[PDB]
Amino acid sequence: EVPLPQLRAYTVDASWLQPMAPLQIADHTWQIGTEDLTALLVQTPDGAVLLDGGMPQMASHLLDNMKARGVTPRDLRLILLSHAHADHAGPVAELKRRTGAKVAANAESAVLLARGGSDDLHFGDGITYPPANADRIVMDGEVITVGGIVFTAHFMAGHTPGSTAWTWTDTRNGKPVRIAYADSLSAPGYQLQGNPRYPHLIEDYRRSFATVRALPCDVLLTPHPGASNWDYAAGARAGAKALTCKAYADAAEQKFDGQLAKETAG
Amino acid sequence: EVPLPQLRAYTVDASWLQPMAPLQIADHTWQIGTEDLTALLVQTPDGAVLLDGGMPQMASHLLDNMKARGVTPRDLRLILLSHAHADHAGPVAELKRRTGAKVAANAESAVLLARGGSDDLHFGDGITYPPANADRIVMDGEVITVGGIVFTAHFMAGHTPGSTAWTWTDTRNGKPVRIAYADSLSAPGYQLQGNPRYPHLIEDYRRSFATVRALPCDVLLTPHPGASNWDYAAGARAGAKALTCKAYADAAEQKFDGQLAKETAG
Amino acid sequence: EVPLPQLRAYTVDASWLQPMAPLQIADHTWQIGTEDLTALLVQTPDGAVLLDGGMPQMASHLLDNMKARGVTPRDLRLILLSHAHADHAGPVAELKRRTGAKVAANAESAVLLARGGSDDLHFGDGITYPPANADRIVMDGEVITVGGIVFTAHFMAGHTPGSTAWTWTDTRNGKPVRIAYADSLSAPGYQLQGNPRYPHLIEDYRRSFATVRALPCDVLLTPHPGASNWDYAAGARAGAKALTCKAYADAAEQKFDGQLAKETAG
Amino acid sequence: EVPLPQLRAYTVDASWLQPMAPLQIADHTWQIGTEDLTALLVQTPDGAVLLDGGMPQMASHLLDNMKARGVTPRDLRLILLSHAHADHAGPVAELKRRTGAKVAANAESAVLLARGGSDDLHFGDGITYPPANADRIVMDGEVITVGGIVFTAHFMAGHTPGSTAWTWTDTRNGKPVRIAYADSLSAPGYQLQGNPRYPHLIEDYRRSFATVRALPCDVLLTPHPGASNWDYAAGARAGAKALTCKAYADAAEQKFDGQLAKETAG
Ligand SMILES: C[C@@H]1[C@H]([C@H](C(=O)O)[C@@H](C)O)N=C(C(=O)O)[C@H]1SC1CN(C2=NCCS2)C1
Ligand SMILES: C[C@@H]1[C@H]([C@H](C(=O)O)[C@@H](C)O)N=C(C(=O)O)[C@H]1SC1CN(C2=NCCS2)C1
Ligand SMILES: C[C@@H]1[C@H]([C@H](C(=O)O)[C@@H](C)O)N=C(C(=O)O)[C@H]1SC1CN(C2=NCCS2)C1
Ligand SMILES: C[C@@H]1[C@H]([C@H](C(=O)O)[C@@H](C)O)N=C(C(=O)O)[C@H]1SC1CN(C2=NCCS2)C1
Ligand SMILES: [Zn+2]
Ligand SMILES: [Zn+2]
Ligand SMILES: [Zn+2]
Ligand SMILES: [Zn+2]
Ligand SMILES: [Zn+2]
Ligand SMILES: [Zn+2]
Ligand SMILES: [Zn+2]
Ligand SMILES: [Zn+2]
Repeated sequence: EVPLPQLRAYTVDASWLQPMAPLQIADHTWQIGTEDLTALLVQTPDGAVLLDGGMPQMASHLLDNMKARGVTPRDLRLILLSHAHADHAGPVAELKRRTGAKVAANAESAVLLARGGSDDLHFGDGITYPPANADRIVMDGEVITVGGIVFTAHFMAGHTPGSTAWTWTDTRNGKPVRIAYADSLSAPGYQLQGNPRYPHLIEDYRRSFATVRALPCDVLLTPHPGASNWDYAAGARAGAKALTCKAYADAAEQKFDGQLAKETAG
Repeated sequence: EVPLPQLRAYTVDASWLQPMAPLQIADHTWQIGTEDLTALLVQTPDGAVLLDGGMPQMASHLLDNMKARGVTPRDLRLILLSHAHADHAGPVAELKRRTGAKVAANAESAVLLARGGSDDLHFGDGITYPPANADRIVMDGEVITVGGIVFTAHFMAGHTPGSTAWTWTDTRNGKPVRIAYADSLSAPGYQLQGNPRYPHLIEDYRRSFATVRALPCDVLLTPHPGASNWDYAAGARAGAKALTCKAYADAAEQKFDGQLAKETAG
Repeated sequence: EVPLPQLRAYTVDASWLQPMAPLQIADHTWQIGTEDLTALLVQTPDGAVLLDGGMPQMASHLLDNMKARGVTPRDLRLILLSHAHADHAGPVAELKRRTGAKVAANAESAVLLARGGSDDLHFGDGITYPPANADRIVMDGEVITVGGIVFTAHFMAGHTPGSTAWTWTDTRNGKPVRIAYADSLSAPGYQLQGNPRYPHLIEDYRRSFATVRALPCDVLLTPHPGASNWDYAAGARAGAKALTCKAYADAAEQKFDGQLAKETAG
Repeated sequence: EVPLPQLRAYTVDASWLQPMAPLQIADHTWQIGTEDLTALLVQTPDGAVLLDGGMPQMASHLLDNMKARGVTPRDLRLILLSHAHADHAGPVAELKRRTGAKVAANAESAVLLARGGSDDLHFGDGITYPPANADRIVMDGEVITVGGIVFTAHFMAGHTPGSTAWTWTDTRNGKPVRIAYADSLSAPGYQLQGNPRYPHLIEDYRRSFATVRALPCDVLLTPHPGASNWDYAAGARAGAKALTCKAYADAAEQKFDGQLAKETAG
């Protein structure tokens, strides 16, 4: 006779958990996560910003890389998120306990973060992480300024209701670089059509493709580097093959249209 | 020499606080609030739904009117909201403590409700009420069903980010009546253009006028009855002069355009 | 070269997950959990109370057993907890989404429940579950009444800060039965002396042994049945060997004193 | 005919709202609130701590006084509280939005703070303020260290369940000064005996008198300065008449015994 199943751990490809040393993207912007998960540190004369943290077990590695960059825990002022799933917001709660960092996020992301990814529209309770509270709620198009770096929120609902692209301007070789950190546009295993928990899912994705296509975007980065053709392990060539925001949006839309057609058939 | 000012109470016109007996709108739908604030009770064989509660001091009156209708505290199953300002969601926290009711709301409304209306985009902390937590988060177009009455959420952001119209079909004289409880479309004292806390405010209002115009709408009701030309004190004629949803949206848009032109001049 | 470790699932002995049919304890009190985790249903003419839910994956089984007892989801009015660890409060969030149930708990338990067991004083983030909010905060000695069954909270901090014994009087063979659901008194792997996160841990445990010893206690039940010598699989003899509250407190204190002496040596 | 009453503002004696310039208590400790409400700034080489903020309208004044002391908003690292009523925790939410400050509090205080003082055990919803979330939960006797100043929490439940005395050691004229910031011990209009929302109220107060009596206490300060015979407007003599912790506890207990005897008679 038969017990209920044991809880299943959220396991991921090893490369998503492979620590790397900081990789510079522009004068004040560094990739400090793992080989296959983005976590961006932006260092300013007035403290540091982190965009995403990756998986829940990455907190100590992130703090190690911050220290290597000259950022102590007090100096971390702000955490921003692409979306509040466990592989991107995983260590946010712990980072808040261990640093000076406060979280800014939109209402949708704040609600999902506050329940630790539980009651997900598509995953249920299958992929959870430690819950965290947001200190500031942002609206679409709102700006946050740290040490003179101006971050702009661009809502791009679909992958989660609260999915956000964050843009800012850094410098490189003397010139401005408009960086776009665009969120995921995948729909992994999602019911797209007639989903009772997300009735306008398709319309939202279509609007989000258009938003991403139009972002100020000299350099695109994504939560999974492979989605934008980054290879964080390739050193001086890590970004050489990166997609434009236009190409990223177009590729995501073509994949999405294929998934819709497969869903209608299946 | 000069102390800081005393806190100012949120005071309103007396008619907003004038209790009235239940006024029937359709076979299962009643106005149970005050003369000038809507609070709608929908009674089903499987429990009751409340849409809005009015001001914070209205909890006991609402419970009195529910009892008069045959609804005990256990029978109240669900509270829905137009928007989470103090004159519409005021008594929600107390109603939850005193009844079986759970709250369903969108993420924006849930966040504002959870802070008791504090840190409002336009009012700051000037108009607060007891905070309450939402038990269910709804997405645009999602349905909630109680005792066979199907309520549909239609997001109409503007007055607050989380403003929602709720629609359902009741019956009257043997025939279906498509009831639309459309939220406020006012912008009282708001900075409309270039508002850093709400950069897309104007676009959202314009989309919301179009949403309201298109609602299924045999009978329109609004949080302030006068906004839809209801007179709750007029008895058998209370709804005689009510606007259509199309006329309500058109009047709100004309007022909004006037306010924009005045803001540009002022 | 070496990736960070994968997340580890919270796995438990199979018997903790082995469904059982409802086992009657007294006229209105039933064990409805698994062979080795207590979840008590108390059925009243005015709805049902659940004390604990067990592991997170037990929600559907609990609802199955409630249905077998004549308790539909609307009829479940109240969830009470021994303490907010994953093997006792695991399915509370899901039960709230799927039933009419509201949670009453003390402040300590509410705070831990709201973070899903994360940032535990002793376990860190190693044993988490879906977070849930409390609808009512109770103080020590406060009573909650459902359908004429009066439940009294007796704080017994130690195993967690918010650990609580719940007592009530049922009937059996015509006579009153004072039931005591006393919380765990274990300290599994805990640093007892000089713990910076719990400086008064030892004093709290000692006071809690005295509280448990003095409870009104014709029948003792515990979150792990074996702690009170219950065998839920033994049918008509399931409770035959149960400890008194006095014996349970004495055995817990002797174990605790042994652990203290081992900690001093180790 | 008769409308429901208007909401009543929480108004206080003018002296509670009378700004004062910073008054030094010891080498790193300053009173920066108003004439009749304590708000203590402790400045360290590693940032500043605030103990209490006073009334909700005091945020800007507090920030003015911090700036005068050389403390910018980024430098404020920690807010601690005596208890979470509106005249002591009033501006905490706003201070969090406007500074780097994180809140540490016990579970009881965190729960009350998170509901903005609503559903108070004795005041109901009559005295509310903007809700705020705690970033760290502290246990009795736990220490928090900022820039080498060690703050110790001493729970003294009664006035609120979460009432806390905070102690630390500063210096003055070359010598250590053990400062005790002991919470209120009043019971204003409280039902003391047989209170269903606080059954152990009397026992808690009695234990709290003993806690206060025993604190390390070269200098006592209290949330209302008059309770410890401080006169913040008396300049160089402001603290001359201050009570010892022993005298404060004794006076509070004598008042409490008188109130008990009056309650029995009334
Ligand atoms: C299932 C993935 C995971 C998931 C989530 O967050 O939804 C978490 C909960 O496991 N993250 C994803 C995302 O898009 O963020 C999805 S798609 C994945 C990334 N892929 C690539 N293929 C080639 C270049 S990268 C496929
Ligand atoms: C200032 C109003 C108030 C406010 C809010 O909620 O914003 C609360 C916080 O005081 N509620 C309003 C709403 O639109 O809901 C606004 S407009 C008011 C209703 N009016 C009518 N004129 C004629 C027919 S009704 C003017
Ligand atoms: C490690 C156990 C577990 C743990 C917790 O809640 O702390 C969760 C997080 O895995 N639950 C326990 C409790 O006391 O509740 C502890 S002790 C366990 C019960 N035991 C018995 N031995 C014989 C008769 S029963 C040993
Ligand atoms: C009613 C007071 C107020 C109240 C609270 O916090 O309970 C808030 C909500 O208005 N604060 C108090 C406290 O003890 O903190 C109580 S007693 C007050 C202070 N008194 C003195 N008399 C002489 C020297 S000071 C009488
Ligand atoms: Zn995702
Ligand atoms: Zn992902
Ligand atoms: Zn409003
Ligand atoms: Zn209004
Ligand atoms: Zn436990
Ligand atoms: Zn256990
Ligand atoms: Zn007080
Ligand atoms: Zn006070």
